[PDB]
Amino acid sequence: VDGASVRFDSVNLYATFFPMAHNTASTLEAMLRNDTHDQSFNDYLSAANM
Amino acid sequence: NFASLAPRHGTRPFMGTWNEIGTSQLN
Amino acid sequence: EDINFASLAPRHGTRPFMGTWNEIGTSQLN
Amino acid sequence: VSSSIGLRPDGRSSFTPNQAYLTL
Repeated sequence: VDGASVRFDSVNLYATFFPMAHNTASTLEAMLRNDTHDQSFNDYLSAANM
Repeated sequence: NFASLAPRHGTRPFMGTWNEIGTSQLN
Repeated sequence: EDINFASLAPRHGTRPFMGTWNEIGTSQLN
Repeated sequence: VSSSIGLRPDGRSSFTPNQAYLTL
């Protein structure tokens, strides 16, 4: 009602990679591409809010 | 094979500790 | 396997109700 | 009429190993 609001001017995405030898990054990528093992996470709260 | 990636604490690599786990819920 | 896949064709009864040849694209103001 | 070929090669998905080529 009284105060003003924020005003975005520019947004950028930053991302830092671990500098890893291409010899072993290909191997790690080869493993993670396998069907047997894939990342799996669960919400910490893990609840259905009503 | 992959022991060459681990820091060496002497003549042996610093490996072990099968704690590749995750269990995080409010419970 | 080398099975052959036909098309589903929403059914009016047992028959698949394919339809007629209506691939016509002639407008031609004339 | 039959104009197709369901050749199995035995993107992908983890829950099933079944894929299928189609020849036209």
